[PDB]
Amino acid sequence: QFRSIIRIVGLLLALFSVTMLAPALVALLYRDGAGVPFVTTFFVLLFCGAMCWFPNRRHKHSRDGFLIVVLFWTVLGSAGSLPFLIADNPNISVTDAFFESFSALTTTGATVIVGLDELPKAILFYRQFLQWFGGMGIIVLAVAILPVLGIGGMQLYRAEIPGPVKDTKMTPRIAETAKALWYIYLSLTIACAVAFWLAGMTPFDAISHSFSTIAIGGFSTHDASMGYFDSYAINLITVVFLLISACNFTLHFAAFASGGVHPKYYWKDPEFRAFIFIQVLLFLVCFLLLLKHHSYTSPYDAFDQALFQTVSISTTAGFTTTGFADWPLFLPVLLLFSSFIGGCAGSTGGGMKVIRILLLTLQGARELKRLVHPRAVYTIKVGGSALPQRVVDAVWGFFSAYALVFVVCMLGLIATGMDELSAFSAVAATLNNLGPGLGEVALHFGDVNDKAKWVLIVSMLFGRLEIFTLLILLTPTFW
Amino acid sequence: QFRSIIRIVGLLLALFSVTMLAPALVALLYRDGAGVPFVTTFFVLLFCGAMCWFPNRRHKHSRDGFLIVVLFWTVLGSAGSLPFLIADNPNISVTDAFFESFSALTTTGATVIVGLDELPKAILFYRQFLQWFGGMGIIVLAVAILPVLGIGGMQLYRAEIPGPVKDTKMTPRIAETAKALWYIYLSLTIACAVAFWLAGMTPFDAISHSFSTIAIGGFSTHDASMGYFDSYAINLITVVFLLISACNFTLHFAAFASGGVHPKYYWKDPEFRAFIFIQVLLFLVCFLLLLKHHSYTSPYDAFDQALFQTVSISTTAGFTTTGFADWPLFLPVLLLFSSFIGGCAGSTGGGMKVIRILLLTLQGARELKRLVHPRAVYTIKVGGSALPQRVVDAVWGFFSAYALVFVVCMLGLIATGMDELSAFSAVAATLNNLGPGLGEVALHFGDVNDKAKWVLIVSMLFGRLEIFTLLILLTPTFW
Amino acid sequence: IILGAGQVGGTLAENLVGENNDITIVDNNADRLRELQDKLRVVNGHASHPDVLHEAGAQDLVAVTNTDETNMAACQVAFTLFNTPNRVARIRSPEYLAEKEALFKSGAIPVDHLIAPEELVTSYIERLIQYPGALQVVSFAEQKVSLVAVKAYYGGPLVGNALSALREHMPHIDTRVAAIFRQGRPIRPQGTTIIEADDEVFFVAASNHIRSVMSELQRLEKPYRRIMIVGGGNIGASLAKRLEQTYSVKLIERDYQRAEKLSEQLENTIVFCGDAADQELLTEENIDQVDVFIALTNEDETNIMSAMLAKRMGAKKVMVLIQRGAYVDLVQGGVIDVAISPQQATISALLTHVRRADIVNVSSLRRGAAEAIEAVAHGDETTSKVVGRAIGDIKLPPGTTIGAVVRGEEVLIAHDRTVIEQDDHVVMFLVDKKYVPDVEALFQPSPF
Amino acid sequence: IILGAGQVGGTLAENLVGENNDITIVDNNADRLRELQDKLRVVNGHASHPDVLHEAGAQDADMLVAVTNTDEMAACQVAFTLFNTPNRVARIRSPEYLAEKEALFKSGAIPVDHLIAPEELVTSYIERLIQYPGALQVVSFAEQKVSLVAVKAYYGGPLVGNALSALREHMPHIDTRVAAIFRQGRPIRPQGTTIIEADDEVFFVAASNHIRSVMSELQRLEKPYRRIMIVGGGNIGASLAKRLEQTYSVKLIERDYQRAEKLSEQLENTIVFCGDAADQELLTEENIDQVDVFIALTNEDETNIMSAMLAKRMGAKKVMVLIQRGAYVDLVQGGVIDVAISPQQATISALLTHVRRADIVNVSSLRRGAAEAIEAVAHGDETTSKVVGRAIGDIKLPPGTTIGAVVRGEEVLIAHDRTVIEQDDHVVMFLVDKKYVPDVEALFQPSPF
Ligand SMILES: Nc1ncnc2c1ncn2[C@@H]1O[C@H](COP(=O)(O)OP(=O)(O)OP(O)(O)=S)[C@@H](O)[C@H]1O
Ligand SMILES: Nc1ncnc2c1ncn2[C@@H]1O[C@H](COP(=O)(O)OP(=O)(O)OP(O)(O)=S)[C@@H](O)[C@H]1O
Ligand SMILES: Nc1ncnc2c1ncn2[C@@H]1O[C@H](COP(=O)(O)OP(=O)(O)OP(O)(O)=S)[C@@H](O)[C@H]1O
Ligand SMILES: Nc1ncnc2c1ncn2[C@@H]1O[C@H](COP(=O)(O)OP(=O)(O)OP(O)(O)=S)[C@@H](O)[C@H]1O
Repeated sequence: QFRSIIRIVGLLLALFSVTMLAPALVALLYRDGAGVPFVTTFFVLLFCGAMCWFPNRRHKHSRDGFLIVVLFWTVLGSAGSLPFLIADNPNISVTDAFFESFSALTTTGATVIVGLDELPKAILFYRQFLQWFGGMGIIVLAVAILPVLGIGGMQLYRAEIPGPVKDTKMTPRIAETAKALWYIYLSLTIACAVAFWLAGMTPFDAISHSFSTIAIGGFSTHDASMGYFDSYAINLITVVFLLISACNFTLHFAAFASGGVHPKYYWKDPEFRAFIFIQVLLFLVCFLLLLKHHSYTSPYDAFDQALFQTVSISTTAGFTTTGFADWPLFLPVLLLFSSFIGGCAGSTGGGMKVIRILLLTLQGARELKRLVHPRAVYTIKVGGSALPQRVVDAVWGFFSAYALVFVVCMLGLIATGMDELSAFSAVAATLNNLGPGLGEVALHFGDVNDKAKWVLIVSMLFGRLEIFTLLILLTPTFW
Repeated sequence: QFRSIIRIVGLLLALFSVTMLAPALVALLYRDGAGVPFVTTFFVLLFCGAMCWFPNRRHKHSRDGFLIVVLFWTVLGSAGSLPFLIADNPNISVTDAFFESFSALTTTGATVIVGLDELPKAILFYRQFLQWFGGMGIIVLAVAILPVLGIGGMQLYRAEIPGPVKDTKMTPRIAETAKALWYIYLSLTIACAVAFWLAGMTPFDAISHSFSTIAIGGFSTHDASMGYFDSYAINLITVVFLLISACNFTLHFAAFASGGVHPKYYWKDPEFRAFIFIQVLLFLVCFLLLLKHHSYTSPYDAFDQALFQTVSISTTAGFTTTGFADWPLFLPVLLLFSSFIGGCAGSTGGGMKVIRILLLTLQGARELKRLVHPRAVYTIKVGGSALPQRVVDAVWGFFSAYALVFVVCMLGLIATGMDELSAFSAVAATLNNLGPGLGEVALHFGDVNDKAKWVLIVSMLFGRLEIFTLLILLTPTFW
Repeated sequence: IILGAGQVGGTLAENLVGENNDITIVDNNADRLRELQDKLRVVNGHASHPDVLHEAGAQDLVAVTNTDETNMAACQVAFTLFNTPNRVARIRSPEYLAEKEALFKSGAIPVDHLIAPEELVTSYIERLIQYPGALQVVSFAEQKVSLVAVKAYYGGPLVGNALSALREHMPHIDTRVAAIFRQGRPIRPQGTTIIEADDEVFFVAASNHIRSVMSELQRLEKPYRRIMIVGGGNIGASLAKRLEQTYSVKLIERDYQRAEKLSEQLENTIVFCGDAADQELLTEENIDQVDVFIALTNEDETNIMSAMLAKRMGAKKVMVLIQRGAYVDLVQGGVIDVAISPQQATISALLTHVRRADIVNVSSLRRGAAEAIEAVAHGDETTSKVVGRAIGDIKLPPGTTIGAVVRGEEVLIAHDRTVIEQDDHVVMFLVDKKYVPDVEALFQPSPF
Repeated sequence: IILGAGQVGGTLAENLVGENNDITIVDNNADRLRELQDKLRVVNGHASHPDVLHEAGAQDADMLVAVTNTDEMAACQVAFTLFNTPNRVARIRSPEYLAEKEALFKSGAIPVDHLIAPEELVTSYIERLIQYPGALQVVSFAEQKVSLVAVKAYYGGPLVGNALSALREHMPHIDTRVAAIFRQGRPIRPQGTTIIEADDEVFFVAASNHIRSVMSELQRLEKPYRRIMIVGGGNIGASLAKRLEQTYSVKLIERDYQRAEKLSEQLENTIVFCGDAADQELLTEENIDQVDVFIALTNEDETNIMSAMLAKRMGAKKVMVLIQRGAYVDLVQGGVIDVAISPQQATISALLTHVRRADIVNVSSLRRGAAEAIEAVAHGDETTSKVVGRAIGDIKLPPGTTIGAVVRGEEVLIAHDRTVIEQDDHVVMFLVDKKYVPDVEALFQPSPF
């Protein structure tokens, strides 16, 4: 068992090193930057990645799959910290680095570096590049390797969910989902990237912010996310390229199968039909509360600021184009609760994907009807045919595990000296892969304690892996 | 439909007035008190209770049952406010009174009267008496009328409980649970009451604190609950008379059926087998954290203080014999989370009874096992026979509704000007029926805003009624 | 050419033969066949084998087996190797309907006309709900004319009143009593007859304006709102899929695994799991507010002992589904308001294809010896005994009474002063059916 | 396209795929389908409705094979009516669809291009063994001309312990060659060093025309069978009786009276009985000690064995069973029970002669375990083929494979080390391990033209 596994591990470490070249290339095409740690890392990882799989080139073939994917992020996440440790320009500690490594790779977006505006333009590419890499990682995993495992959380995910709509063939897996999905990934990143150029900003900010919106990360090369240029176009592009990137990519497979027959594939999927209503009702109510409060002078800005914040926080994107200055205290909290309703399943997204919430709202009302008609027979409507009792169980055990981790991770941050409010603001921001602390203009992750940043890493994985993937690691039955 | 309902209402209003006499009797037996409002109320209610059912003496016979029990507390709770409005000795607002009326009757224990030590000894009996009345109310409803409705919270409960243990002579669905349970109720109140007399305190405080501890209660005639006399005996009696009074009363039905054959009935009930372990593990961990912290000079005090606080907060009792001065901030938070696991079902009880948590932990681990053995068949162990899929759903829809109300009731307290932390400290204290605010710095419910003091009333009902009972009221299917 | 000696084949074999038309029935059940051979020529047959089917057809189609699949083969064997005309074949199993358009409007299968029983009864049941207060609705070959039956009680506008006493006013749209069923046996309407209590008064009405007729007689009660069903089978699900959009439906199915699919197939319906006689379920689910309690099960005994209970609790109305059609009058009336038969509706549709262009069309109102018929008058006054002659001047056989005349698309109610014109579709009520080839010989044109 | 994932569809789905041909199977049974998906495109199918059938196939276009639960055809017509897909093969079991095949099928009414009637194939096969006494199994290839005949080596046999080549020094009249040797259930490929031990399945090669001649030259053609006994009254039992009562003295044993009467009506010159198979009295009372073969054709394979085991104990000269599932045959064969027959190793035997038609390899009827005999076709002159002109002894065949014969047009050349393979030959060889086919399929196959 472990033998062929380390083959996979050292194999990926090599592939990660090949990624290190592209940043340093920028640190030579540009020379506002420091490239040596990337080339120092490229070598040391290639060795340490090669040293493990050479004596382990022996090939052999569920218990296998859970232990791979916790290594896919544990190993790659640790390796991601190395460039930051070496370079003296950030002057970043080890835990601050492991955090920024994981926060980047996990597509979280929670940063611990102050004043990154003037940081070198070489380390500034690597942060956004790691979000891109973890952006692709979730897609191949969520659509392909993960559903087989049994924690798919993609439409009617449970174990058997073999491509969903227009699922023809599908015999090759991961490998026929890593190749085909890349085209959507690349054709979506470039489209926004040149769109930002058409908005007007520099190539770097145009591109390295495309790696971030598409991967639903929330990073930036500026301390303020999209307040650097308070232009409706950039916001309206960042809004539309988060809504497009948040929905099921197996529904974005409605373009590579005999051309553009989109609307039938999209609208007949109940997850996308609920992604819109939840997204509209959010911004709709987050707008009426701004107009009644006169938080912004002209209702165009209020429209701009609101319609971006609800769709940058409830899609788990984590971009802040405001300071919630004129916003009621009661608005950042509501937006933070909306973070749990992350992007649609099968996409780069947050914790309880729309279906988990959709299934939860569906089932929770059925239990309200049966209270009056006990002898009636009720079913769930989501798809064409009602769900198997396995899936309904697989959502309600997921909510339980979620609010089991979220409480242990909270009484673990409290002990390290934080306060009740900041803990909630932190774990809800990291378990959901959000990033920004939220609340009444609060969390700055530099202030966080050393032994809390570890717990935060512990948590942001829990959200990125479907919580069970790592929760079963400490079970007696698995071992 | 509505007609025979109002017959029941006016009938109980009359019965409530008959209760008003016992307070006023004390305001003349005792020499410190004001009796006119109780006797002013006795008359006006008897009229207003009689005026409704005289033209409605027409008798006629599920939709009936839900609307009765929300009136059972709405009507009686409002009526409870009347004595406080009239009496000028505690000149107190209307909403402060409705709150103290509901908080008493709902057995919450959250008070809004400052310095009640020197308040008259007549209003001091009425507050504790209302807890006694709501103490009896929950028992007759939880074990008899409520299970039939559809929300049980009673071992296996969905709507099919013959009590399981000694399921004999159950013909009168409520007429022999109100009669038989009263003897257990009275035989429990007197035992502790004279026990407090043997502890040494005055008859009044001896008795009117038994009304408070036998029912889930939480009230006091002193601002500090049981710090008035920091004597181990009173604590060690209040501890054992909360553990004995907190669990299933149909297990206290192991004394009225052919004498004292207790231990088999008690220990073979899995709810009591988990009530002990949850109670022990709490105090055990709340003890080692006090000993490691040297919060108290001698481990007898630490033992006294801890073993009382874990069993006064996890049972929903609400008694504070300390100020958590030397306690870590991290202890009042953990204890507040333990408030959800209140007393065993079918008894004066907390927000999610032991089974709801027991069923939740059982089912949540099955979802962890199935992840590795997908093709295996798993079942639930709690009782003799595994549970029907109806009950497992009725726990997991109850968790959802709980964290649906608790979030809506929270963003409703935030808007009225409170802060995120104090709202959480309030609704978790009222939804669970635990009076204390429970933080290092407590919430003192006088400071609560007027509009919030309504939402708290709205909330403490939600916890006292099984949350669904009132949640279906606003459904379209019910009307 | 038929392939059945069942209630369909037997009722046809009895109804269709007046020497007007000639046929040959096929059945492997000898004791039933030569019994049904009384009621013409009988070809003993095995399945749809060409020897029996194909040889009988040319030089010497209706296919009513137990199964649909055997029936389809027979129409193809007759269409492939001889190219036989018409071809009506009953098909019951729903999926052959669900893809009927794909299959049948592609011409693949050779059914010229379908008789889908589950569809016909369920459309019929919806036809009664639409006109509240109607016991039975009668359909003829001509869609334009139709009879509507009502129930006369104490306190009704029609009890004890003289028939002609109602004929003195012709208000707005008009009616006429074509038949009167009482105590199970038939009373033909006369001027001397009085409408006693608990009668089946069969009014005539143009199919377009039926509701208008019943409201002018003050019998159109409030529209039904709340419906209750009891069958989860082919008729129960079809009816639910038709009523959940317009009426508040409740269903009761006692087989869970089937109760689940009904929860999937029916979006806006409440399906249950219970036995029909479960008093708790009927009380718990507010049956004292039910307006009609359709029972659509397999066993006629169960429908009655449950639809009798629902009236007792009680519902506003009740309907059963007596599977064999031979007892419709016996169970009907009294406690159970309405009784429906699929084999008095399946056969009702078959007698509109067979009789096409013929002298008589046998109505859906066949019960016992009485049956309503529609006779066609061909030829001008020179080649017909019955054309031009006023209705009151036709020496009709005993018990027969003309109720209406259909001329093109307009319904003329029969009055004694009416003239029968050429190519008319006359609607009349026979108390005794042994007289048809007398009528069939009266209206039929003399040689041309 | 295969409309089944059963033992037929699964055995095909494994055998036919060498990337030489591409197919798509249909099945509503997921656990068995994605199991059969190992062996390839799956189109799970709701009762053969058109959306499955034509879209899975007719748009892509490929041969249609339907083997699902029942006979009632509908799917082949759905493929023929609105799509016009060609070369449709559909299994049909129920006799009435066979008994009137001429009226129905030679009128072109039903669209079956080729039939696979299992009762017909098995019953014809059993008569083919009876005809050559002493033959355990007869192997049929795609080419009717060549066929293998298997015998059993005992103590006192002319073939025990003798050296293989020691028989190759004389070539008397018509000649043979040992293409396979099965012993103890596991396969031994023939070599010069191999010795014929006792209780072996020595598979001789023989031209289909002269099989009896081969067996009499090896002194193994015993006296023709005279008295036969059967035990099944079902579709195969009656068919076999209706075929043997004219040439052999038949007795039948049927345990359902109402069926025993029709067997008395349908069989004019046969004696059918009413009894249980293990009724010792009936077997003795009806002279079983003079039975020459005791065919057992029941529903339960357990019953066939436990009765055919009884009726060699009593005295039958031979015994035959019918192990219904075909994956078992070599495990009960030999020893006490002489012969075991499988319908699902014969239904599949005919399907791999239509599917493989004109292809590089034809999979023989001799598939048992991993071993299978195959027939490979050599196309192209010496310029576009590795295997043409090269002598048999000079071909670097994959391990375990050994050529046994060569079929040329209409004449069978026994493989000798000194033989030359000419163009458009049908080479017959024995694979000990079936994982090597796309090696052979790549060796014989002509290079690009
Ligand atoms: N193989 C067959 N070939 C011909 N007729 C068959 C065959 N099997 C059954 N039947 C018919 O089965 C019929 C009796 O059953 P059914 O008619 O199906 O019952 P039924 O349909 O409720 O009665 P009906 O509707 O009035 S015909 C007879 O008409 C038989 O001829
Ligand atoms: N006693 C009963 N009470 C209520 N429902 C019943 C009862 N008996 C049977 N049913 C229901 O009726 C069904 C019978 O349907 P099927 O026999 O499959 O088709 P079908 O309903 O008989 O066809 P029709 O059109 O109703 S005659 C059962 O499967 C149940 O759904
Ligand atoms: N009603 C049906 N419609 C379509 N496919 C079916 C149906 N019933 C079974 N099948 C398919 O046929 C297979 C099951 O058929 P079986 O009952 O095993 O037939 P079979 O006799 O076992 O076939 P063989 O000769 O033994 S391999 C599965 O692959 C199913 O997908
Ligand atoms: N000992 C026996 N046990 C079981 N069946 C027996 C036995 N002896 C004779 N039979 C006959 O075997 C018949 C089985 O026939 P079927 O059920 O139609 O299966 P079948 O496939 O038609 O028969 P086959 O395959 O042609 S041998 C039984 O009905 C009996 O008539």
